[PDB]
Amino acid sequence: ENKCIAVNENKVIENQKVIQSLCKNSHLDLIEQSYFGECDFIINHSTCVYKIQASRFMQLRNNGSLHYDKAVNDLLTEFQRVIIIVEFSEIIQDVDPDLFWKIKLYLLNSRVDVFFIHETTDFFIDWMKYFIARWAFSYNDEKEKNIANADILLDLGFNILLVRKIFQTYSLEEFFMAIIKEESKAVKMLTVSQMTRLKKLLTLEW
Amino acid sequence: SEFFWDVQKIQEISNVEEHSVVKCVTVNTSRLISQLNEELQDEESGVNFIVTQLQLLINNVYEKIQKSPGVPAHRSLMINLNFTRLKFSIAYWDILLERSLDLINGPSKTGARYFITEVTPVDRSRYVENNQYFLAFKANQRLTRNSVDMDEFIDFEILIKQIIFDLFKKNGIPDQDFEAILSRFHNLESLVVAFNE
Repeated sequence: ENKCIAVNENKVIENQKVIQSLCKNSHLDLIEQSYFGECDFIINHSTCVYKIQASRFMQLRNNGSLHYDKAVNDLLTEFQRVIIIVEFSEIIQDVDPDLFWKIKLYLLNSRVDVFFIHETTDFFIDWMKYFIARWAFSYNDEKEKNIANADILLDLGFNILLVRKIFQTYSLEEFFMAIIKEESKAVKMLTVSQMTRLKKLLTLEW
Repeated sequence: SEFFWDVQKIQEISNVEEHSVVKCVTVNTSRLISQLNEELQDEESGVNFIVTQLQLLINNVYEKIQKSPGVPAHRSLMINLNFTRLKFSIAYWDILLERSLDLINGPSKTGARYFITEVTPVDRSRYVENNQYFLAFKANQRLTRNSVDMDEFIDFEILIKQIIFDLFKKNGIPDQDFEAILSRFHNLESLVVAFNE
């Protein structure tokens, strides 16, 4: 029963000190993944962790949005739980204490957890171990034996743990059938957006 | 063993997020703070005191809000614990608040979300309704949740053809029968059901 999480291929070097510490746990597999999203880590089939800087939160993009606007909204498409880790310099608490509540109200959402951390590695490592212990899983079971069927879920954009989580309970056909019958166990694996992507696939007429 | 918070007043921040109710609770922490420095020698011993105090506050504040004529109803309840003084770093408060919530099993944990901030003179309900970037962020949030960018994915037809040939192969369906069957069932939904029921 080895718990498994995924790290974003683009953020490995930034997180290399975090990863070095986490991988001391002989009961954790860290899978490097290429996936839609700016999140640093994927804790389970529908939980990601995304580290942002408080100091950049109010910088404007060329298209008129704030720095992290589209990244956060994109993650909310794929993850039922989006955990936002906000690094800030302690000086902010004395020089600009309004930023804390502004950020938390701006991001306020039942599917978004926001935690402020200092810029040190220890803080992020400790939150990560907390997230692993609370939300990560092993994926020992496998009711789908055909790797091409996993490619199908991967091409729909499902991250690899959502695929493993699905293939724990269903073969691909059973999953299709359970979504077509709106059985709650299958439906609650997905976001609204993943649910609509899938129904499009099952509903497109030749 | 005792309640060191002074909960001053509960107000709503009216226009944060359409599917949630946001309560702002002003907590005077002067009494709590003087317990720490005056009568706590070690950080470890003081951590457990703060955790206990935090569970008392959470329970007290949740309970007060449930007796008050405010109907959370379907909407998510988020409770903002607004401290007159933080003394230590917000980052330790976020840790301690989460750890305290992790121990609670009663309704105050499952019925609400919490976050801590420091009191300031700025009016937050005015800020939420004046800030355009905030408004733009929520509109874009709902547009992206309810839309599928089909360009970011590969052609659905490639996947559908794959499944079709698999079903037919799986169910003993010769090529000379493909046509009749695809003319009976017009999408994967119909086709898959016809093969498993």
